[PDB]
Amino acid sequence: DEFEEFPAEDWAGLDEDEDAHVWEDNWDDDNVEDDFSNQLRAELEKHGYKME
Amino acid sequence: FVGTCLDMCPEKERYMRETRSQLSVFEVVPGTDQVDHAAAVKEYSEEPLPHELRPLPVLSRTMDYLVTQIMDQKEGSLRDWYDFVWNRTRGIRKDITQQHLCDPLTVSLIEKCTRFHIHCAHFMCEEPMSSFDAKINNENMTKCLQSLKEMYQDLRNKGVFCASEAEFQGYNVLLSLNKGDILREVQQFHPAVRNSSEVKFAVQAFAALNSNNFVRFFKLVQSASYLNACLLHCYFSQIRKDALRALNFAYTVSTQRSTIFPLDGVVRMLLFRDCEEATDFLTCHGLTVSDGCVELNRSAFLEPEGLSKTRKSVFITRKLTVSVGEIVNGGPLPPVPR
Amino acid sequence: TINQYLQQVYEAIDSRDGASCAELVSFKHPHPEEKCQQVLEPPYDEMFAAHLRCTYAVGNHDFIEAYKCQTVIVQSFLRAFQAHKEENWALPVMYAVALDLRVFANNADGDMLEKAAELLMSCFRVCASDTIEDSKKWGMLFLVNQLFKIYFKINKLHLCKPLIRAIDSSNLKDDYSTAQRVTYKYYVGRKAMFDSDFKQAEEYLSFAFEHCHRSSQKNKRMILIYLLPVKMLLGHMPTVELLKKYHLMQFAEVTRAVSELLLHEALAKHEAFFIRCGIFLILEKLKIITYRNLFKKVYLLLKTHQLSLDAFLVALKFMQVEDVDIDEVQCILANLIYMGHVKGYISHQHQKLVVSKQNPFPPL
Repeated sequence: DEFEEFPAEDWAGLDEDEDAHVWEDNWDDDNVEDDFSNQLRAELEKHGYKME
Repeated sequence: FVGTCLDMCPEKERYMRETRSQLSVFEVVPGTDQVDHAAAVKEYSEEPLPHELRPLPVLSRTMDYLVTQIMDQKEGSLRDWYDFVWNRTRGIRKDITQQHLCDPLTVSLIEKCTRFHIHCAHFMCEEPMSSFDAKINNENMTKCLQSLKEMYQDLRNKGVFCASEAEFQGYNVLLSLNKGDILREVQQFHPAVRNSSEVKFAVQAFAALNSNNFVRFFKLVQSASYLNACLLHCYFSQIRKDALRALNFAYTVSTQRSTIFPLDGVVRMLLFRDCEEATDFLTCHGLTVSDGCVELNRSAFLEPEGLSKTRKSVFITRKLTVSVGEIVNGGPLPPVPR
Repeated sequence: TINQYLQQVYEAIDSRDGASCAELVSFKHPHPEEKCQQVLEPPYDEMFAAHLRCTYAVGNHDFIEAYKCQTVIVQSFLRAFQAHKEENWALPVMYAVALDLRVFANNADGDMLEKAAELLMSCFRVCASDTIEDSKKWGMLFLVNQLFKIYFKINKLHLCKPLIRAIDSSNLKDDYSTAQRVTYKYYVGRKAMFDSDFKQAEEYLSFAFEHCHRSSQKNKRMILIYLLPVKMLLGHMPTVELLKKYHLMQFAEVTRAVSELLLHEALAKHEAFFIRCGIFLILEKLKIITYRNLFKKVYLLLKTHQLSLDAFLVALKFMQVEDVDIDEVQCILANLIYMGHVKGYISHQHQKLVVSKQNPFPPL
C-alpha cells in the first residue's frame, strides 16, 4: 500500500476530473417510515411507552 | 565476552564499601563495621574482566533471593527500600543489557523488574519528594517496556513463542493513552496477540479515555487484576477532571442557576474512597459541597494549578490478598535459596 | 563504451545541462576510479566511479554494496553541490540521487531505514541553507516527500514537527512542481487524521482529491481508503455513485449504519479489511455520531420536548453491547451536550432531557 508517483510532472486545470455532487447533506431530514425505524416501533411500543 | 563469576556478591567491591562507608543498612551483619559476606549484593555506581557481571543462573538465583525474602521484610525505614531494590534491579538490567545473550528465561528478569516498577508506581506515591521522585520512575518504566517490546520481536522472528507475551503488551498500551500514535501500533500486532483477552481490555480503556466515557472506566478498573488497576492511578487526576467538567456544564440552564446534585452518586460514578476525600477534592476546585448536596455553577468553576498531590485510592489495594512477594513473581515462590 | 560516458559527463559540466542527469545518472535507461581521477576533478568524478562500481554490484545482485555506493553518491554530491556557488543546474541531478536511495534503502533485510533517514536528513540540512532564480531549494519539496515515506514504514514518527514547520513557513509554498505538491499534504493529512486534527486532514487531502492525474488509477483509490473516515467524523458522507464507479463497496453499508447493533454487525462482517489498512480503531470513534443519529431516531419517533432516559436505555439494550445500565446512558448524553452535538440539559430530579425548541440540535 505505497503511494506510487505520478507519470507526468505537470498538468493543466482541466486534466483532473470529479463527480460534482458526492459529499451531500440530504440525509438530515424527517423520514420516519424507513423499515429499521419500524422495527424499533415494536420495541419502544412494547414497553407501554407510546406516543405519536 | 562471557563471564565466569560464581558469587552472589561482588568479590572486591564489598571491601571498598566497608572502607569508604557506603553500606546499605538492610544487608549488613548486626553490629555494623563488618560487611556481610553472605549478602552484600552488587551496587551500581566497556565493562572489564569477568568480575562485576554475572552469568544467567547465578543472576537468576540472585533474583530468586531478592523476591523470596528482601521485598517482604518491613524492617528499617521506607526511604532506602525503594533505593536498594531499584538500584539493584537497574544493576541487573544494565548487566544483561550489554551482555548480549538472550533466552526466554532472560525475558522473565525483565518481567519481574517491570512488575516491581508497576507495584511501586502506586505504593510509594505518598513518599515526600526526595525519597521517590515519580518522574524518574515513570522515565525508567518506559525504557523497560520499550526494551521488552523490541525484545519480543526478536524471538517471534526466530520462531519461538512465549506464554507471557500478550500480558505486558496490554501494559504497554495502558502506559501511553495520551499519545494517539499507539493505535497504529495496535494495527501492527500479531492476530493472536490482538484477539487475546487483555489487549481488547486495553482497547476498552483507550475508548474510555478519548470518548470521555468515565462510567465505563471506573466500572472497568474493578474488573481487572492488581497491576492493571495500579497502573491506572496516573490517569485518576485526568479522568476526574475531564468528567466533572461535562457534569458542571450539562446540568445548568445558562450560567446563573444552581443544580442541586445529591451525594452518594458522585462516589458511585467517580471512584472515591468516601465522602471525606470527595468533599476535600471538590472544595479545592472551587465549587460548593457543603450542607446536603453538591452545588453546580458555570461561573464559579476554574482550572486548578500548583500542588496536585495524590493519595492511595483504597479500592485498588483491596485486591492484594496474596502478599507483596508473589505478585512480581507470579503464582508461587521457590523456597529457601542458599 | 566508457569514452562516450566520459564525453557526456564532460559535456554535463561544460554546457551546464539538466538533461544529462536523465542521460547518465538516472536508473531509467541502459546503464576504474583512476581513469576519471586522471581526467576530471575529484568532487565531480567520484560520482561516476562509484556509479560504475555499484552498477557492477547491482549487476550480480548485491544490495549492501549498492547501499554504501548511494551513501557515497549522496555525500559526494552534497559536497560538490555546496562547492557550486549558487546555481540551479545541479537540481535535476538532485532528483535522481534521492529517489534511487529510497528503493535501494528499503531493501536491505529496521535500522538501515533509520540510517538512510539520518544520512538523507544530512542532505536536507545542507540543501535548505543557501539561496530569486538561483535558489538551491526548488527540489526541496521533492526531498521532504521522501522523509515522510521512510518515516511511515519504520513506525518511529515520534517527532516530525520541525521537519514540517520549516517548509510550512516558505515564500514559494504555492509554487512548485504539482506532482510533488499532491504527495505532500497527503502525508500531512495522514499526520492530521492521527492525533485528532480532522479539519486539517480534510482540507489538505481534499485538495489532493480534487486534483491529481487520472492516468494512474491506484492513487485515486488509495486517496479514498484513507479519505473516507475523515469526512465521516466531519459529517459529509459519500454518495452511492462514487462507490459504484470506483468499486469501493465495503464502506457503503457502513454509510447506511451511520445514517440511521447494525454498526457492529457491519464492522464485524468485513472485520479483516480495516485492520490491513489501519482504519479500524478510527472507525470506532463514530459511536458518538451514530448515537446522535439514534437520538434523532428516538426524537422523531415520540415527538415531545422532554424525553425520559428509559427509552434510550431500551434502545441501547437492543444493541447487544455489553454492560449497559442507567448510569452509562446518562453519561454519553452529557458528552453530547459538552461537545455541542445535542443542545439541552440533563435534569437529575425528574430524569428527563429537555431539549431546545427553535433548533433541536445543530447540523454539521
